[PDB]
Amino acid sequence: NVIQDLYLRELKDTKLAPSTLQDAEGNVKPWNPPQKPNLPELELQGPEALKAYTEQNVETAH
Amino acid sequence: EVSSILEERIKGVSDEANLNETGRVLAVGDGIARVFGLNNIQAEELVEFSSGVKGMALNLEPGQVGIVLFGSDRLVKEGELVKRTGNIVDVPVGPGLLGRVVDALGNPIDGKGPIDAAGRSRAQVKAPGILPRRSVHEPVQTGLKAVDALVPIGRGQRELIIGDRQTGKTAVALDTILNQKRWNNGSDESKKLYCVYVAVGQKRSTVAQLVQTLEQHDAMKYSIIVAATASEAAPLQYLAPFTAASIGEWFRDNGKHALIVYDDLSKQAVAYRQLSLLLRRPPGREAYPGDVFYLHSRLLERAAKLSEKEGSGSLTALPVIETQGGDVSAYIPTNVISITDGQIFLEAELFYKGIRPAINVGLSVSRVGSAAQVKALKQVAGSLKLFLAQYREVAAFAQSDLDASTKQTLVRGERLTQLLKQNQYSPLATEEQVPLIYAGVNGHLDGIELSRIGEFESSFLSYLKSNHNELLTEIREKGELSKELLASLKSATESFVAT
Amino acid sequence: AKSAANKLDWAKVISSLRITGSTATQLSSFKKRNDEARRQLLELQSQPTEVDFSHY
Amino acid sequence: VRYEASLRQLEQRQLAKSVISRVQSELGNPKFQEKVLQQSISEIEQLLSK
Repeated sequence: NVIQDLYLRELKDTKLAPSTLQDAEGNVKPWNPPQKPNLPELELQGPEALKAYTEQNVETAH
Repeated sequence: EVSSILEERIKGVSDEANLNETGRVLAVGDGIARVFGLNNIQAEELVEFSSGVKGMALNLEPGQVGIVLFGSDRLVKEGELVKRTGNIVDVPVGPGLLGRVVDALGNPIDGKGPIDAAGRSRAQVKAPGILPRRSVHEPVQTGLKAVDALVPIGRGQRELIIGDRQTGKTAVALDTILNQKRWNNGSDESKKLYCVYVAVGQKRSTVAQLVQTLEQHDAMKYSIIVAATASEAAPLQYLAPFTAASIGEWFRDNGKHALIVYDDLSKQAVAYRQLSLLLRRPPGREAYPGDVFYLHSRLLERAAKLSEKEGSGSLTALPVIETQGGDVSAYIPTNVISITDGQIFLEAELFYKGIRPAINVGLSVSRVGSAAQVKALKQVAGSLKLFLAQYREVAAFAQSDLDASTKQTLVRGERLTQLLKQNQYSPLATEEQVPLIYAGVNGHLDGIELSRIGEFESSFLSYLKSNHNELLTEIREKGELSKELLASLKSATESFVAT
Repeated sequence: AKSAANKLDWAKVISSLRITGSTATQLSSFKKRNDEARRQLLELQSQPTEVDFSHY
Repeated sequence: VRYEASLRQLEQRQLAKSVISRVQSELGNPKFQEKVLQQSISEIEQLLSK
C-alpha cells in the first residue's frame, strides 16, 4: 500500500546521480613503476686489495 | 548496485499484523519511562516505543511497568503507543559474528552489512553447573613474558587485570589478543582461541583506535568487539557485558575455545548504579546498587571450562578493573577481587619506572597457577619465580657495604627485572619465551651489564634463529624440555654469551 | 641451509679468538652475518608476487 | 578498493536523501485519502482473520 507507493516512487523517479571514474582517481593511490633494477657493482676486484691487506695488517695469529 | 539493494529492501518490508499489548507512557522522565498498560509483559522483556527507541522493562511494578529507554530521552514523549516486542533481551550469536564490531543490541555498527548469525540466545542465561565444569588443564599463552612466567593464565578461569587509572591497562589486555594470532592462523582447531573484546564505556574515538590497531596487526579475523561506547545510553551500557557473554556462549557451547576480555568492569558498575538509582530501587553501600555483588558475580561466572562430557569447550575471561587511586579497598574493586580467581596488579610506579608491562610481581597471584604454563616453560622458570622473590626482599638493601651474597642477589635480580620488560604492542612467541628466560635463570646474562640487556635479548633471538632454529623448532613442537634438549640449550647459551 | 655456512662461521669465530691477528676480520664476518640475517627475514616477509585476481 | 567502498556509501546516503524528497511528495497526494480506504478494508480483513 504505502509500501507500494514508496517502492514505485523510489525506483522510478530518481536513480543514481553522476559520478566519474576520473574523479575517483584523485582519492586513490595510483600505480607507479618500481624504478631501478638496482644493480650492485663489483667491489675489491684485483689483487690491489690483496697486496694492500697482506701489507697493511701484519698482526699475527696468537 | 546500491539501487538494487534498496529496491530489495523496500520489497523486503511487508505489511504487519495485529500487535498484542500496547501501553501509553504515563510519564517519561530521566530516561525511565513508566508506562501504564502492557498487561502481560515478561520480566526484562524488550519493549519498543512509538518513536522507535527500544527499552527493557526492569521494574514490573504493581500498576505500571517501568521501561528503561535505550536511547535519548527526547525520543519518547508522554502518552504514545508502547509496543511489546515479546522476546526477552537476546542478541544474535553465531560463528558469523567473527570480524564485526556490533553494539549491545547486536546491530552492525561496523557498517559491513547485515550480521549473519546462527542463533539468537538470551542475554541472562545461567552459568555452567558443578557437574558440567572440569578443572582447567590447557595453557593460554598471552605472549607477554611477564604474564606467561610469573602469572600463568589457563583456559576457562577468570583472572582480574586490576590496576591504576590509565596506566595502559588496556594495553596489557590487547597484547593477549595479538598473541592469539600465532595459534589462530593454523589448522589445529583444538588450539584456536577466538577472542571477543567487550569495550564498555570507552569513548567512540578510543574504540575506533582499538579497531584500527586490531586491523593493523591483522587480528580482526578472530575478534568480535562488542562496543557500547560512552555516548550510548545507560541501559545499553548496563547490558553490554551480559550481551557479550552470550556472544561468547556460541564459542563455548560449540566446543571451540575463546577468551572474552571485559574491559572495564569498573565502568560496568557505574552503569548499573545509574540504572538502579534512577529507578528508585533502594540505594546501598557506597551508593552502588544494592545487589551489585550479585550482578558482577553473575557475569563473571559464565566463564568456565566445560567437561569432556559437555564437549570440552572453554570460555576464559579476563575482567579489567580500574582502581581509583590504587585503593584496592574500594567497594567495587573489593567485590570483584573476591569474585575473580586470580589478579594481575599493574602498578603505576612500575609503569613510571619503565617496567612496561608494569605487572607488580609481588602483588599478582595466579590461583589456577601450575595447571597452566606450557610444560617446557614451567620447567625453566620455576627458578624465575624464586629468584625474583629474593630480589624483592633484598631490594631495599641497595642503599653500601654489602655482603657478597647480597651482592650476588642484586646482580642477578637487577638483570632479571630488566630482562622481563616487553616492548609495547608486540607479543612474543612461546617458543622464544622458553629460551630467553632460560638464559637469565641459568645466570648466563648475569655478567652482561644492564644497558646491554636489551640488546642481548634481540641478539639472542637472532642468534637462536641462525645457529639452531632446529633447537627452537624442537622446543616449540615437543613442548616439554627433555634433559637432552636442556643440554643443547646450555651449550647454545654458552656460545651466545661468549659472543 | 644458510645456517650451515654460519655454523662453520661461528665455530670459526670462537676459533678466531685464538688468533690475535684479527682486527676488522671479525667485523667482516659480523657484517656477512648481518646481511645474511637480513635476507632470510626479507625472504620470510615476502608477499605473493602478484595481487589475487581471484579474490582481490 | 577503499575509495570504491566509500563511493558506494556515498551513493547510499545520496539516494537516501532523495527518497526523503519523494516521501514529502507522497504525503501531499490525495493518495493520503485513498490509502485510508485501503487501510480500512485491510484492518477489516485482518481482524476478522483472527
